[PDB]
Amino acid sequence: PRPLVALLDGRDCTVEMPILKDVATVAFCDAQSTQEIHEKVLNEAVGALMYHTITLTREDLEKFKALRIIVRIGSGFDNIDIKSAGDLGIAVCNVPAASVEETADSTLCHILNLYRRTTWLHQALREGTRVQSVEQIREVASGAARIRGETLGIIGLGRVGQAVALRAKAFGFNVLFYDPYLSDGIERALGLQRVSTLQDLLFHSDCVTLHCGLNEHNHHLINDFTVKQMRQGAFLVNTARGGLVDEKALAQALKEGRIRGAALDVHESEPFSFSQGPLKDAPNLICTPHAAWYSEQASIEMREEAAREIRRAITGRIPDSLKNCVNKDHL
Amino acid sequence: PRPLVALLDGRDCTVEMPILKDVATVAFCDAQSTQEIHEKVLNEAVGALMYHTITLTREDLEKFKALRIIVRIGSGFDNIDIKSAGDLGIAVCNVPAASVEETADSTLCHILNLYRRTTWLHQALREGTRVQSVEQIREVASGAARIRGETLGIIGLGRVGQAVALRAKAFGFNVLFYDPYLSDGIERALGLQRVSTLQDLLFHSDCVTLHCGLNEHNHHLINDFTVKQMRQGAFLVNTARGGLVDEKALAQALKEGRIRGAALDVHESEPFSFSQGPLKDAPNLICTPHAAWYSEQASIEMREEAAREIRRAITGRIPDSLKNCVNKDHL
Amino acid sequence: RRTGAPPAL
Amino acid sequence: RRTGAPPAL
Ligand SMILES: NC(=O)c1ccc[n+]([C@@H]2O[C@H](COP(=O)([O-])OP(=O)(O)OC[C@H]3O[C@@H](n4cnc5c(N)ncnc54)[C@H](O)[C@@H]3O)[C@@H](O)[C@H]2O)c1
Ligand SMILES: NC(=O)c1ccc[n+]([C@@H]2O[C@H](COP(=O)([O-])OP(=O)(O)OC[C@H]3O[C@@H](n4cnc5c(N)ncnc54)[C@H](O)[C@@H]3O)[C@@H](O)[C@H]2O)c1
Repeated sequence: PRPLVALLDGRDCTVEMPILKDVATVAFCDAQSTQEIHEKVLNEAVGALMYHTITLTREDLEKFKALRIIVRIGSGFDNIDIKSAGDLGIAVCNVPAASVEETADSTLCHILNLYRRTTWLHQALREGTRVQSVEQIREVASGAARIRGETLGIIGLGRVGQAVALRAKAFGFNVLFYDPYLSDGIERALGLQRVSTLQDLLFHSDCVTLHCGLNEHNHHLINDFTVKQMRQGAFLVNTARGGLVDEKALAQALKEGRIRGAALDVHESEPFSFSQGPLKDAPNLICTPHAAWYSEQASIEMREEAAREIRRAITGRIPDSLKNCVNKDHL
Repeated sequence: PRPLVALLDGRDCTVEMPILKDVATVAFCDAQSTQEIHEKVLNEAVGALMYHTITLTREDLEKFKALRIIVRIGSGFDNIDIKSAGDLGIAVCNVPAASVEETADSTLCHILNLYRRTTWLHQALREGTRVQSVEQIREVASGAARIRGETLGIIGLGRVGQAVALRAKAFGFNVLFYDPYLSDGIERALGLQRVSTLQDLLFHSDCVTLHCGLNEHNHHLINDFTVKQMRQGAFLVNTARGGLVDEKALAQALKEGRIRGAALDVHESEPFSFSQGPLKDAPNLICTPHAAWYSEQASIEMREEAAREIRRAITGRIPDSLKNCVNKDHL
Repeated sequence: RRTGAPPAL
Repeated sequence: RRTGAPPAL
């Protein structure tokens, strides 16, 4: 026999197959919740591969009897109770560096779509709006703004935020960031303005973009209180986590005009629909379905790394042989 | 009495009013063609302000009896027979530097929309596509590509093309250009690869973007012959002029899959419709209605400069007092 | 500039 | 790379 490794919330293992064939038994559950997982997997499985569509609480984790390693195929690991997994002896790993520039490229696309109205102008043209005179060009593209001199505020200057910052310079954005965990010096090295409080960023930014991981202290970071601290007619971009923005507060802000437009790749409740939830047809909203990370290369890249992390777990030592373990402190 | 200056294809002169009130009589025609212009204007008018929606041939120009100056409110002047106007003694001016970065920002938005599928993913989400698993994320965003290492080909490295080039560097694009009129050295100063023939650009570029003015020699630059020289599954962006691309050839290429996607702000026949013309529902097409230049600041900026060019014509000397005359050689 | 001051500061 | 050679060269 050889250790069982299961893909919890997927059906495809074609990319992982050549890396695990000889060291692990590969199965998949295609499960939305821990309820749909076969009793065998809970008892036998030593390894687990998962994405973002399944949440693992402390309850779910202590149903597993042989589980020693969880690898998240992708960056964020908020959907995994990493503290609880450490108590039980389960190492948690991620793949942080696979779709950094993909995400930054999609974020810049979102920013620009709000500023230049490319998506809404296409939408208008789809719906049979006729534009003849210069007067009606100005009318249909009303709100399109000049970028140079505008202030882009970045919340969380990690991998993605840093890549967004570099790209933003080229357009003429005045770039400032807020990151309470980075040590002094990053702002000087990259040549960016830095502010010390969230309100300070909100007060100065014409366009606010989110690039921080979802944690204990930042849930509903953009709420009823903090939305008011944002400038009149500011843009909001969120390609980080949906649980960071209060959708009820955002909706209200969009209708009243306090936020001129929003671009969302992530939402509080996924899958997203324009019919379901608080964002039920708020004006000036652009939404993509958690696809900012995607490209074939990035998808293969993270799956191969994830598969390699599994192999390192089975053959070598936990948590030594591991490369991208995110709960060494909880073990 | 004081000289008559008419806005040919518009109805609004509010921005030009404070600059011309004391030196010129201001009227407007709101005309699509020379046919709708009042007989008085043809006889009396010394000055003319116009946009892109009206074409002036040699026929139209020799109906004017007192016309001495035409100022185009905007960059391109292909819709004005500049050679013929010079023969008659009519100075032609433009406003070249008002919406350079606006256009480059919209172009970059178009490029990115093709690469990251932001508009099409939003369109999908508008039309009630449900995306739950990672499998269907990859499916709906199929064709989304990694930018770094890709080659962006620029045709015409003028004001806009140069600004596009600088922005493209930040994303990881390998940037090359083709411009048969620029002298040797521009490529070294800006740090860009340069090719000598149109086919050479077409052979190497994964994404082709257009930034040249419409002239005598480049009409239907992208035709049935040259489309074949483009790479299999290449992107096409055109925010320059619609008369540069054969829409019949583009349509055929888009359906067959030889061109993976196209983003158009300009079209052969304007206004554009998804029902009228050769692009009658070709797959993977994004269209905006000649709105790449637009922003309130840019719109005011060019109108004030245009109004100042009129004033310089009436008070000072033709073509000396003029600032942006484009037919000194034809006078 | 284009944007105005926050509703409550 | 991602894109292939032109149909006719
Ligand atoms: N939309 C998508 O398809 C997709 C793709 C990639 C990443 N993401 C998400 O976006 C995030 C991007 O971050 P990254 O990949 O650069 O990881 P990262 O760790 O490099 O960046 C996170 C940074 O944010 C900072 N931070 C944490 N909490 C903060 C808070 N309360 N306020 C301000 N800053 C805070 C941290 O100091 C850290 O440096 C990920 O956490 C991931 O969840 C989503
Ligand atoms: N889409 C819009 O709303 C909008 C806005 C701005 C400009 N435009 C158009 O796009 C063009 C942008 O050019 P610009 O503003 O940088 O002007 P520009 O004069 O600075 O750029 C034109 C350059 O293209 C080169 N060129 C001319 N013919 C060429 C050809 N046959 N092949 C390759 N290169 C050629 C010239 O040498 C010149 O340097 C304008 O001519 C204008 O017509 C459209």
